[PDB]
Amino acid sequence: GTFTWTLSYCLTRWMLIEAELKCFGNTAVAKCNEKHDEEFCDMLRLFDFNKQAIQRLKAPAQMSIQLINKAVNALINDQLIMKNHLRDIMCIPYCNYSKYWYLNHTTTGRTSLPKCWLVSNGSYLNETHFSDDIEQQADNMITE
Amino acid sequence: GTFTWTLSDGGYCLTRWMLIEAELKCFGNTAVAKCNEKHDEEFCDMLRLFDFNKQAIQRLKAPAQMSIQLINKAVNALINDQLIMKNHLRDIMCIPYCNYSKYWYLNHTTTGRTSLPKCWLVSNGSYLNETHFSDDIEQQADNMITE
Amino acid sequence: GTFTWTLSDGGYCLTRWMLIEAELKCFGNTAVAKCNEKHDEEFCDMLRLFDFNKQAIQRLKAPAQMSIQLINKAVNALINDQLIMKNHLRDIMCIPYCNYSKYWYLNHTTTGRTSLPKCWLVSNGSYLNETHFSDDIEQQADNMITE
Amino acid sequence: SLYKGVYELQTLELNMETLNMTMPLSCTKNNSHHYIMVGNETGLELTLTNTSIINHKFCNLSDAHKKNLYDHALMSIISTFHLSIPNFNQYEAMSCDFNGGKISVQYNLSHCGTVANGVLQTFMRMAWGGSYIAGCGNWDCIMTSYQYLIIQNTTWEDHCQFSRPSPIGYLGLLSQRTRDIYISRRLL
Amino acid sequence: SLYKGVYELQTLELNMETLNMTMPLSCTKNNSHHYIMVGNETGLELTLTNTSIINHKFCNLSDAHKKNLYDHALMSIISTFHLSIPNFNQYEAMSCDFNGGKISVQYNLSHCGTVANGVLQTFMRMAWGGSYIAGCGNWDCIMTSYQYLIIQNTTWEDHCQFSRPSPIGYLGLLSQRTRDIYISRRLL
Amino acid sequence: SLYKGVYELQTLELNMETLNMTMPLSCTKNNSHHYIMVGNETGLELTLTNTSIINHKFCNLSDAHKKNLYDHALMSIISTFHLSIPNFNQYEAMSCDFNGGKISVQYNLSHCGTVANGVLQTFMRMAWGGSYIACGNWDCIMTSYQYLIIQNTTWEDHCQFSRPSPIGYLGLLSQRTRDIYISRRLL
Ligand SMILES: *[C@@H]1O[C@H](CO)[C@@H](O[C@@H]2O[C@H](CO)[C@@H](O[C@@H]3O[C@H](CO[C@H]4O[C@H](CO)[C@@H](O)[C@H](O)[C@@H]4O)[C@@H](O)[C@H](O[C@H]4O[C@H](CO)[C@@H](O)[C@H](O)[C@@H]4O[C@H]4O[C@H](CO)[C@@H](O)[C@H](O)[C@@H]4O)[C@@H]3O)[C@H](O)[C@H]2NC(C)=O)[C@H](O)[C@H]1NC(C)=O
Ligand SMILES: *[C@@H]1O[C@H](CO)[C@@H](O[C@@H]2O[C@H](CO)[C@@H](O[C@@H]3O[C@H](CO[C@H]4O[C@H](CO)[C@@H](O)[C@H](O)[C@@H]4O)[C@@H](O)[C@H](O[C@H]4O[C@H](CO)[C@@H](O)[C@H](O)[C@@H]4O)[C@@H]3O)[C@H](O)[C@H]2NC(C)=O)[C@H](O)[C@H]1NC(C)=O
Ligand SMILES: *[C@@H]1O[C@H](CO[C@@H]2O[C@@H](C)[C@@H](O)[C@@H](O)[C@@H]2O)[C@@H](O[C@@H]2O[C@H](CO)[C@@H](O)[C@H](O)[C@H]2NC(C)=O)[C@H](O)[C@H]1NC(C)=O
Ligand SMILES: *[C@@H]1O[C@H](CO[C@@H]2O[C@@H](C)[C@@H](O)[C@@H](O)[C@@H]2O)[C@@H](O[C@@H]2O[C@H](CO)[C@@H](O)[C@H](O)[C@H]2NC(C)=O)[C@H](O)[C@H]1NC(C)=O
Ligand SMILES: *[C@@H]1O[C@H](CO[C@@H]2O[C@@H](C)[C@@H](O)[C@@H](O)[C@@H]2O)[C@@H](O[C@@H]2O[C@H](CO)[C@@H](O)[C@H](O)[C@H]2NC(C)=O)[C@H](O)[C@H]1NC(C)=O
Ligand SMILES: *[C@@H]1O[C@H](CO)[C@@H](O[C@@H]2O[C@H](CO)[C@@H](O)[C@H](O)[C@H]2NC(C)=O)[C@H](O)[C@H]1NC(C)=O
Ligand SMILES: *[C@@H]1O[C@H](CO)[C@@H](O[C@@H]2O[C@H](CO)[C@@H](O)[C@H](O)[C@H]2NC(C)=O)[C@H](O)[C@H]1NC(C)=O
Ligand SMILES: *[C@@H]1O[C@H](CO)[C@@H](O[C@@H]2O[C@H](CO)[C@@H](O)[C@H](O)[C@H]2NC(C)=O)[C@H](O)[C@H]1NC(C)=O
Ligand SMILES: *[C@@H]1O[C@H](CO)[C@@H](O[C@@H]2O[C@H](CO)[C@@H](O)[C@H](O)[C@H]2NC(C)=O)[C@H](O)[C@H]1NC(C)=O
Ligand SMILES: *[C@@H]1O[C@H](CO)[C@@H](O[C@@H]2O[C@H](CO)[C@@H](O)[C@H](O)[C@H]2NC(C)=O)[C@H](O)[C@H]1NC(C)=O
Ligand SMILES: *[C@@H]1O[C@H](CO)[C@@H](O[C@@H]2O[C@H](CO)[C@@H](O)[C@H](O)[C@H]2NC(C)=O)[C@H](O)[C@H]1NC(C)=O
Ligand SMILES: *[C@@H]1O[C@H](CO)[C@@H](O[C@@H]2O[C@H](CO)[C@@H](O)[C@H](O)[C@H]2NC(C)=O)[C@H](O)[C@H]1NC(C)=O
Ligand SMILES: *[C@@H]1O[C@H](CO)[C@@H](O[C@@H]2O[C@H](CO)[C@@H](O)[C@H](O)[C@H]2NC(C)=O)[C@H](O)[C@H]1NC(C)=O
Ligand SMILES: *[C@@H]1O[C@H](CO)[C@@H](O[C@@H]2O[C@H](CO)[C@@H](O)[C@H](O)[C@H]2NC(C)=O)[C@H](O)[C@H]1NC(C)=O
Ligand SMILES: *[C@@H]1O[C@H](CO)[C@@H](O)[C@H](O)[C@H]1NC(C)=O
Ligand SMILES: *[C@@H]1O[C@H](CO)[C@@H](O)[C@H](O)[C@H]1NC(C)=O
Ligand SMILES: *[C@@H]1O[C@H](CO)[C@@H](O)[C@H](O)[C@H]1NC(C)=O
Ligand SMILES: *[C@@H]1O[C@H](CO)[C@@H](O)[C@H](O)[C@H]1NC(C)=O
Ligand SMILES: *[C@@H]1O[C@H](CO)[C@@H](O)[C@H](O)[C@H]1NC(C)=O
Ligand SMILES: *[C@@H]1O[C@H](CO)[C@@H](O)[C@H](O)[C@H]1NC(C)=O
Ligand SMILES: *[C@@H]1O[C@H](CO)[C@@H](O)[C@H](O)[C@H]1NC(C)=O
Ligand SMILES: *[C@@H]1O[C@H](CO)[C@@H](O)[C@H](O)[C@H]1NC(C)=O
Ligand SMILES: *[C@@H]1O[C@H](CO)[C@@H](O)[C@H](O)[C@H]1NC(C)=O
Ligand SMILES: *[C@@H]1O[C@H](CO)[C@@H](O)[C@H](O)[C@H]1NC(C)=O
Repeated sequence: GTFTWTLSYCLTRWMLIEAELKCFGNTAVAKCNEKHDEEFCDMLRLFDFNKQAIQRLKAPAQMSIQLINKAVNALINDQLIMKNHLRDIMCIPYCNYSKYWYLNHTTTGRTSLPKCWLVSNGSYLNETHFSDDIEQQADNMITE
Repeated sequence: GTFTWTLSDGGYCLTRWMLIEAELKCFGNTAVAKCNEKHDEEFCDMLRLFDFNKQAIQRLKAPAQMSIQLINKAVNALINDQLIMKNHLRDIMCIPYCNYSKYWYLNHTTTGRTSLPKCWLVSNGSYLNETHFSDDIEQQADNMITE
Repeated sequence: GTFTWTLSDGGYCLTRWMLIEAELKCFGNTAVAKCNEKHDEEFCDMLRLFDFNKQAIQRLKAPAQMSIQLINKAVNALINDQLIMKNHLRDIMCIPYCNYSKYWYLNHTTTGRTSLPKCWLVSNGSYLNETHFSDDIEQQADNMITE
Repeated sequence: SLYKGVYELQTLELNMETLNMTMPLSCTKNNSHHYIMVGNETGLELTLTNTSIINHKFCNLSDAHKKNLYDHALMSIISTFHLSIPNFNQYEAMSCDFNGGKISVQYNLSHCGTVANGVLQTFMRMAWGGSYIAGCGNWDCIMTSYQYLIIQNTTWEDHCQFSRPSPIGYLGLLSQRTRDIYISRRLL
Repeated sequence: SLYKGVYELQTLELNMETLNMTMPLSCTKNNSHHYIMVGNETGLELTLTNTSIINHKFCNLSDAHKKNLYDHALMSIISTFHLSIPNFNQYEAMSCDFNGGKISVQYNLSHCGTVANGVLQTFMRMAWGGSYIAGCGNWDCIMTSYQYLIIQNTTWEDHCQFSRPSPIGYLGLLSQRTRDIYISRRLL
Repeated sequence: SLYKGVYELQTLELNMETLNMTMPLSCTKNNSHHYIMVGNETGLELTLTNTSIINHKFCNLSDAHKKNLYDHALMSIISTFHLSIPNFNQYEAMSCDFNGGKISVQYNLSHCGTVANGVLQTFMRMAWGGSYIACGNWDCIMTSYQYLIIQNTTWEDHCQFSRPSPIGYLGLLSQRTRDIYISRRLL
């Protein structure tokens, strides 16, 4: 079924590689409650679930993966991973869930929802490959 | 897969049988139309379950002995089981959760138009105070004025 | 969970091969954009299936013998299985249902803008006439007028 | 038909046959003959009838797997059929040989609330296009005059005379697998 | 209570007991007794207790299926319960009696990550409303003082004395049937 | 890079190593050694090798279940791996060893559309990032290596080639028991 996990947003140093306190506004994270084909929202749900799991639940003496086996469907759309695998096998760009890109105003803090940087042929795509996507995103930003 | 069941009727009305001493409860098109799009709403899932129960009893002839094959097929079409999984996750984590029993909605006194009910979260072996989730009520009022 | 497949080449056009006795037909970006959001659309699911067929024949090398493992993986990504479940549920109760064969859309005479095709419904093993669901056509026309 | 003053009503009709190379397509010849093409070369034939083809209460599934010799797609399709049967508990109803690499399965459909009605349920859900000819109120209490259901491989000809081919039955039933199965042992 | 003047807060409580004819209803009488309505004529009785009823290590489900003298809905619910147990590997723990068509399944619940923990994890979910009475931060290492879990069949009576009926909990467990089973053989 | 004058393009990279405490993480050392970190203390090692370590055709899972000495998370992961293999029908191609709580499994990958192809497809699904070293065809994929060996191991500095990621295991969780053939009538 469709994901439901509530994103109880700010990404800390531990959640990121070579970055420090990337915080997105309410408008950007509100799109994760409706969008279904966004890798970043799924990883946000995964990281929030991991955070709440280590904080709230007592650690067992020996690790078990029953909880992730049960919550995987609530935290993430498995069919997004299926589609990324399908793009991977058919030799076209796909997302490995690592790198994302967004746009911020240089004068205001309002950010878009990050979108994944598609990998292809073992390397990240150039910015010119999907510059049309960036321009369309900025067009929707000025419109919205 | 995503739920697809469509409530039959506009709006939607819960008769007294479907409610614990609350007579007929009718909701207009504004609240019912949210159930087409909203995924994380318990009340819309319960509406689909009750509508499916009504349709099944009135249309399909009852069997000689009860069989639950029909609900076993239609469970993923009528409700978002991930919502139940989330509520279970909050239950084990001691976060407030919904047991699908009680709901609350904001009722406009003059026009009579109501918002989509949200589930009354449960913890400590009881229902929460209104003070704990008053922020949710204020945000719902803010949304319901802003259109 | 939910569908995620995105069509490739900003409207979409069904060629002669994809249609039964009909030339190539193109739907604009506005109509196709509804397929990203709506979940209870049979036509969007069929568009995803046909696009995936086109990509699979185009890109992947043909095997020595046919294998259906690919769709066995990709069925949940390309279509909403619970939509088929709802279709079967309406089938077994003699409610009108869609067998994913015939569709209808509104088409503007001058501009050529079109609404998203809605599936034609069958009951008693025969297509419902244009009169039974004329309310659906008129309300879709109201939506298309509001745009 | 003109609606308002400018909106013309027009209709599509999708051609499912072009999806043959990548999916099975459930089909129907008449009430007592249904087909499932897997590509343009081969397929399955699902017939309801009264005559036996298998006269032994054996089904060499393990030896068939050991020897291979069968088409893997057809094996997976009949596996999806069998695993989709709701509430199956009578092994003696099913029979099969699989000798020489062929495929030949027989379900012995010879009362309300039994194993035969589940087989008919899955049979209709497979050949969804034209199995209705073979009531709505009597759901889960279905019965047919035919005694046997034979699922056997075949080479492909133009069998679709009653209803068009379509993948929807197989794709819809792929989610039914291992959903209503009983437990036969303490460790699955 | 008036929120922002114009609006009024109102509440409704759904009567989920009217969903009896279409789907089963989990319920709780006390920490030691829980029930599952399947229609107004029958149901299952789950009990954590100290006194066993089985006293042998036999679960002849296969002979129970061949005879076919049981209620199919109850057997399907038992299958959903058993398959839903995460990481069940001790076949000796479960022992069941289906003599004369009845249903009687005993789990021997006699430290983190044990079979008793998985059985209790499924038990707390099958009766989701009101089984908590049987430290909420401890999930994986749940262990109750009771020694056995006994699941029997029973004609229905008004057993709901602590918690309301609820279809939720069985509908949740339907989606976790074959998601945590260990492999027991090279071919499934 | 600036778009529409005022907007500026910026990026982030998610650290999928803090998730070890709750999520198995795939990983890669080299083309013949991939890894699945279940926890900081323990993990599974997946090697593609010419040489074998199990010389018999017995897996014998039932006795391992009865003894209950293995680690439950590792057993769950290899169960997810095995049940994810599409169209597994040659049982003789698989052998195992579970002496004293050990976990060892061997798939004999010894042409188009066979059991070795299914095992390899599940292998590159489990270790999604780095298995591409070991495109255009997918319906049958073949490697020069003869055996695929799954074993338990203690966790070390194993991720030398590709970053850790949970996506392979989480993707394979939904695919369990989807393409399994029937081997018994009563099932
Ligand atoms: C599996 O996943 C878990 C997370 O789920 C992960 O644990 C985390 O490890 C990272 C390191 O890899 C820890 O990061 C450090 O965090 C502390 C702050 O501690 C927080 O977390 C602890 C534990 O929960 C809390 O008790 C505490 O209150 C905090 O919440 C930081 O102080 C560390 O900063 C150091 O590194 C920075 C970057 O280089 C430096 O700028 C900084 O100055 C620090 O370095 C200096 O000080 C150190 C401390 O004196 C010293 O050791 C250095 O030599 C240097 O002088 C750092 O960010 C994170 O907290 C852990 N979180 C948890 C929950 O455990 C496991 O590591 C991961 N396991 C595997 C196998 O990788
Ligand atoms: C998602 O996908 C992205 C894109 O593929 C991955 O990002 C890359 O990850 C790989 C593997 O970790 C990186 O490859 C490594 O590059 C190192 C040098 O990087 C710098 O120099 C190269 C040119 O030499 C530049 O192209 C690069 O941008 C950097 O400036 C090498 O030292 C590493 O060596 C390792 O692999 C080689 C074989 O390739 C071995 O011979 C070595 O012994 C050693 O094992 C390695 O080649 C790559 O640089 C990353 N690119 C970027 C820009 O990030 C993500 O890791 C991936 N994420 C997941 C989780 O899947
Ligand atoms: C397999 O089933 C066979 C019977 O299957 C039929 O006959 C076979 C010869 C072959 O043509 C199959 O495709 C047919 O479906 C079993 O054969 C007998 O089994 C009995 C025990 O029940 C044994 O005593 C006999 O020797 C077997 N042979 C004959 C000729 O009767 C066979 O046991 C099953 N198992 C295997 C592993 O083959
Ligand atoms: C459960 O079955 C066992 C095994 O008996 C076999 O399986 C049965 C289901 C049925 O098919 C029998 O015909 C089979 O023989 C029963 O154990 C047997 O009990 C009888 C009577 O005491 C004894 O004479 C046999 O030797 C036993 N066989 C074995 C293998 O132990 C058992 O009785 C059944 N369970 C219960 C609770 O009665
Ligand atoms: C897995 O088991 C086989 C079979 O062992 C026998 O049957 C079992 C069901 C159980 O009752 C065992 O105690 C039995 O011994 C093991 O193969 C056996 O190996 C021993 C030692 O060489 C030999 O004496 C037996 O004859 C073998 N049994 C057979 C039927 O050939 C096998 O070793 C076990 N697997 C592992 C990895 O140890
Ligand atoms: C919200 O409050 C209004 C207030 O009028 C409710 O209106 C009720 O309408 C019914 C007929 O539909 C009357 O019989 C009742 O007497 C009215 N109640 C009151 C208090 O005036 C309306 O039903 C409420 N909405 C919901 C969904 O409960
Ligand atoms: C199986 O379907 C394929 C397409 O998936 C058919 O191939 C097309 O056949 C039409 C016939 O009018 C040709 O115009 C197209 O050029 C063909 N396309 C491709 C990609 O080959 C094929 O004919 C079908 N086969 C059968 C036996 O029905
Ligand atoms: C299919 O099952 C039916 C019974 O459901 C079998 O018919 C029985 O055959 C036995 C043979 O000894 C007779 O004693 C019974 O009287 C028959 N029953 C009925 C209702 O006619 C039938 O033979 C089976 N078919 C196959 C091919 O095995
Ligand atoms: C969906 O149902 C319609 C209506 O029954 C089917 O249309 C029939 O198709 C058959 C096969 O070509 C024709 O012989 C009939 O004359 C058609 N009837 C009508 C009203 O046109 C259609 O085939 C079904 N489609 C699928 C894919 O099952
Ligand atoms: C089982 O549910 C049925 C159907 O919801 C209940 O029958 C209803 O009973 C109420 C009063 O309790 C009547 O007002 C309705 O008209 C009845 N509906 C139907 C369709 O019969 C029944 O009471 C429930 N039984 C138990 C034992 O809980
Ligand atoms: C349930 O299992 C426990 C052990 O887990 C059984 O208790 C053991 O019974 C044997 C019988 O020979 C005694 O030797 C042991 O000392 C007992 N152990 C403990 C810890 O009490 C118990 O009998 C089993 N119950 C049933 C009904 O089979
Ligand atoms: C949801 O939780 C609430 C609060 O714990 C439950 O309310 C109790 O319901 C029983 C039913 O017999 C009453 O006896 C109690 O007095 C109620 N408690 C309170 C504080 O009002 C409710 O039953 C739960 N619902 C479900 C379906 O599990
Ligand atoms: C892996 O499979 C290969 C192929 O079946 C096995 O090699 C065969 O071994 C048998 C028995 O010695 C010989 O008769 C064959 O000629 C061999 N074939 C090949 C192609 O080498 C190999 O032994 C298997 N390995 C294991 C450990 O079971
Ligand atoms: C795989 O698991 C086995 C069993 O746990 C490990 O070997 C054991 O090591 C522990 C260490 O405390 C001993 O207590 C057991 O007696 C050992 N059993 C065996 C099988 O000898 C083995 O080390 C693990 N794998 C690796 C490579 O570490
Ligand atoms: C907002 O833009 C500023 C200025 O470039 C940048 O520092 C910041 O990272 C952006 N916001 C986020 C959430 O990254
Ligand atoms: C930019 O993208 C182009 C188009 O593929 C590519 O040829 C070029 O190498 C890229 N630039 C880099 C990697 O600096
Ligand atoms: C929650 O409620 C339970 C049951 O009444 C009570 O024992 C417990 O102390 C409560 N916990 C907190 C933190 O309020
Ligand atoms: C829609 O109508 C216009 C005008 O009749 C026509 O040119 C166009 O081809 C039609 N398009 C479709 C989708 O049928
Ligand atoms: C069509 O189905 C309806 C609903 O079951 C039924 O009442 C009607 O008799 C059927 N068609 C005819 C006219 O036989
Ligand atoms: C409605 O359907 C019937 C066939 O059931 C047809 O005869 C009739 O002409 C259709 N409506 C109109 C008024 O055309
Ligand atoms: C089924 O396939 C076998 C080979 O596996 C072949 O001999 C047989 O003729 C096929 N069946 C039919 C009816 O064509
Ligand atoms: C729970 O109710 C049952 C009703 O028969 C009763 O026998 C049992 O003793 C009760 N629980 C306890 C432990 O008192
Ligand atoms: C369970 O069902 C059997 C018949 O299958 C019946 O005889 C028995 O009385 C039932 N159990 C109870 C407690 O009524
Ligand atoms: C592994 O994790 C435990 C806590 O779960 C910690 O005490 C221990 O030091 C860690 N060892 C490592 C990082 O290898």
